[PDB]
Amino acid sequence: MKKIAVFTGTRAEYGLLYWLMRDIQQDPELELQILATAMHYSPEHGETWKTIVKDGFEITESVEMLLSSDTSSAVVKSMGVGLLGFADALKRMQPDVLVVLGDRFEALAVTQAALIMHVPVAHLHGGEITEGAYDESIRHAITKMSNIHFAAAEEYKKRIIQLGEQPERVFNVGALGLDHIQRTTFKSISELSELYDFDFSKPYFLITYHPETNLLEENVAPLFDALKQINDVNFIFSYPNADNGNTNIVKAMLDLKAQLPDRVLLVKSFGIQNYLSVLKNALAMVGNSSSGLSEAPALQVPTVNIGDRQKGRLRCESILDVRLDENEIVEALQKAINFLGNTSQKIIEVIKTTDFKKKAPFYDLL
Amino acid sequence: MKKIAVFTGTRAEYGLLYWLMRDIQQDPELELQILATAMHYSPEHGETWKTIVKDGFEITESVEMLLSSDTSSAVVKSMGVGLLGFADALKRMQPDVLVVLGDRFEALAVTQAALIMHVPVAHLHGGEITEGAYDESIRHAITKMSNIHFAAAEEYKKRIIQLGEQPERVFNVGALGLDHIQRTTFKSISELSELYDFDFSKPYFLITYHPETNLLEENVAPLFDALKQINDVNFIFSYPNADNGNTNIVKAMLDLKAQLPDRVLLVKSFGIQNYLSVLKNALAMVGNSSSGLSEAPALQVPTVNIGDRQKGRLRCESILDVRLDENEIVEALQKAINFPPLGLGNTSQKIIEVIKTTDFKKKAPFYDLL
Ligand SMILES: [Li+]
Ligand SMILES: [Li+]
Repeated sequence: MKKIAVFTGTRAEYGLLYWLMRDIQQDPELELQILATAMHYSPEHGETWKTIVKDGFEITESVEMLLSSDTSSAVVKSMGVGLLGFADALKRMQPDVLVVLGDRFEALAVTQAALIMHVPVAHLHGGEITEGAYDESIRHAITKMSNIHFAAAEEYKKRIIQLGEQPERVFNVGALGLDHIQRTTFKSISELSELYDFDFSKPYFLITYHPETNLLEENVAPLFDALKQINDVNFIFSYPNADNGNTNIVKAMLDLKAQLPDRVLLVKSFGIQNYLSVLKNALAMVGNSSSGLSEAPALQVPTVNIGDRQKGRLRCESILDVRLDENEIVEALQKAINFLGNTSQKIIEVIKTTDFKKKAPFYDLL
Repeated sequence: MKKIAVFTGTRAEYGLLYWLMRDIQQDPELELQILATAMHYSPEHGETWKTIVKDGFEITESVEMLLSSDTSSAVVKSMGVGLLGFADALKRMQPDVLVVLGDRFEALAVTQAALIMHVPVAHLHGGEITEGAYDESIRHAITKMSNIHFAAAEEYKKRIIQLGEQPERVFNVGALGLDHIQRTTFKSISELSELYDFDFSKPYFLITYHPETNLLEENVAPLFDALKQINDVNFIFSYPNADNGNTNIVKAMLDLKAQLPDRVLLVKSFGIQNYLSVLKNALAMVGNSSSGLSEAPALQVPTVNIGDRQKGRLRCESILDVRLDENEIVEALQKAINFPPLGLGNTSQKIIEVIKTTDFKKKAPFYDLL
């Protein structure tokens, strides 16, 4: 029986992975393993490992790794703690494949761990471009260390091939997180209001702003000063991720809460069912998260995308791109006030029927 | 003033980097820093960090990291110890540039540390192909996390560009290690004969067969049988480096020395200047060393490469590959006795020229081929 290990280091990536994990678990010919780490064990990010367990999954191996110091040197140390724990976790699990989604620093660490230990990596969401984050270069490094590739669009598949991956190892299966659109039940406004003790019947923005890590001196005051200028709208926040630079954003969020206690809801981390439900009923998805470029258009919610963290990803008409600039942000906010489904199944099929035990040779473009 | 930090994890890669380090040290507008780690602190290799200091360099930061173990799990642990140490080393050094060569796992670790910490990485020898366990993948991951790229040949530069690096960040400068050919004062036959008590004036082969770790059950019978048949030739060589199966070569050579004591010379470690001097006057370089695919061509000395340890390296006129097959080898030896792409050895100065005149503080945008 094939042991498919799924890596997860953040609530949001766990949300994207959910239906693959559920289907592997339900499949009698496959044994799900889970390696959970990074933000799932940090109290500052909600201790979201508890959500994995409550959803009915068994965490095969957990590795706590994040240092609390908010610095780039501490991020590198965290990656080192991660490698030290992954060494023993992968030794014990002995997975037949490790599924790795995305582009975060903990994903880079587990991928090179798996490579060194000859565990084949299946990589989801390669081939994409996010110029303003060091996730950009991480993503392509993870591609180069992975044996098989599940891309979300033909453009992205083509880039993975340009990177020198064999065409027969690259699969355009779509965006796995978008299977939630068909398979997950959404909560109503009344249910959200009871759950968060907050009136979701009043218009609101959903805001997620993460550190833009290639930006030298990030000052997020233009965003919060912009929000303070909008009247008769509530502000619902999720917390920034664990990249260096995030405590500055948390401070700004707490300050806004203190100034507007009845108009601000700070949620360390929504379950992705609740998250998608809150997103669906928002005036707009504000900030610089990838959900603004995927889930928000898919739910027909406008996106106010700020800065360069998402720069290079495919665009569409509902995306308002603006600089980290108070006047540009205010005006985009006002604009928003005034105006297929079987990816999991496809991935499992490929994994069941494809030999990707050995990294294929480099693919030169003739 | 600009702080150029050079990373080194092995004696061999230090030797390749040597003349770039000398030139940075000599240059009054460049401050050399050195981050030494990994195999330089291993007792089985004789603590080669001391060679760096004796060669006249100052080690700015040292990071012990390698675990005493042969497991792949312990390699991953070693890499984690490396990252923990590199975090504080880079924090203290405040390099304007980190120079990183090749594809070892400690080089992957320091490159991602520098990426996260916004230290621009200059990568040497990207775009090359050599199938080991995973050495190829690592090399390309390092490329993707580096800001500027110093390739040894045009085909390698073209592959780096295919990997999505901007053409204006990729430079064919040749192989830095070949600066040793251009800058060495070679020992003469007489000086070599006196130093090693052996007559170099008579024809000889310099072989270098390293323990080909991939070819397990390593039977070098067609290797040495292929040399006892060649008449009127002496056999000179150093020791094969420490891999999984060097004692099968330590004795396969010692076999031939007790058999032909005044026809075979076994050598300590030459050191680069004496090595190139011995190489320069050899009939041909045989074996599977990387020397065979760069240093011997640069000295107009024919090469007979054995096995596939050097597979993927660019071939040219001077080179003739053979199987580990007794007959195919001898045919190469016998009238190999009849007889530019990696540059001539000015690579260090080309690199420094580019570094002084190019802005590479940020990673350039991904380059889509049209
Ligand atoms: Li299953
Ligand atoms: Li200097």
